[PDB]
Amino acid sequence: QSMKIRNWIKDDVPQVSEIAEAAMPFPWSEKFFYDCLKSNYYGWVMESDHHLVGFIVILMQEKECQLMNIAVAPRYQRKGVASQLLQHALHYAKTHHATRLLLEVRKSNRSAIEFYKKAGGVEIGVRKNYYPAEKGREDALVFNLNF
Ligand SMILES: CC(C)(COP(=O)(O)OP(=O)(O)OC[C@H]1O[C@@H](n2cnc3c(N)ncnc32)[C@H](O)[C@@H]1OP(=O)(O)O)[C@@H](O)C(=O)NCCC(=O)NCCS
Repeated sequence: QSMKIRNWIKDDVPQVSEIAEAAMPFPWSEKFFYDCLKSNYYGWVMESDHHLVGFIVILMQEKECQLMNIAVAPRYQRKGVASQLLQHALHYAKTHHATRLLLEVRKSNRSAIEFYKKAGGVEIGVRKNYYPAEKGREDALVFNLNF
């Protein structure tokens, strides 16, 4: 019943990448998660049942914030894990003078879309043919969350 939330560290990347492989359509490589270890990128992980079950990564840029990725292992979904991770991330962003969280997500990524909408996210635009798809390209929906 213990649950731990903390900033992520380089040792977390293999499990984070495993969560991505399990949960995210078109998942980031292990090397993509090293890529946002660098400055202005901030991450958190949740530990439940003695292992990592979800992570969230934001980018602080200009005066506002971008949600780069959020994912929860499928066996731990629909229990509030992402909700808690997002709350922790938004507390950090709000303390660092941000008020709007940007998310870009594949049009077909239903779960991330419905999650963000129930957190207060609002669609503000579409980037057509923004992601590579198995054939052709896939639109990105663009959401804003005020906080
Ligand atoms: C989106 C995601 C992180 C949600 O994680 P989670 O821990 O299950 O989310 P929560 O339990 O905190 O969600 C909260 C509310 O979101 C809504 N919702 C969440 N997932 C949903 C889904 N798959 N389908 C429909 N509604 C959903 C629910 O209304 C949920 O509230 P409830 O549990 O009271 O029913 C998870 O589906 C995931 O990892 N998806 C793939 C990740 C991804 O694609 N990342 C890249 C784009 S950011």
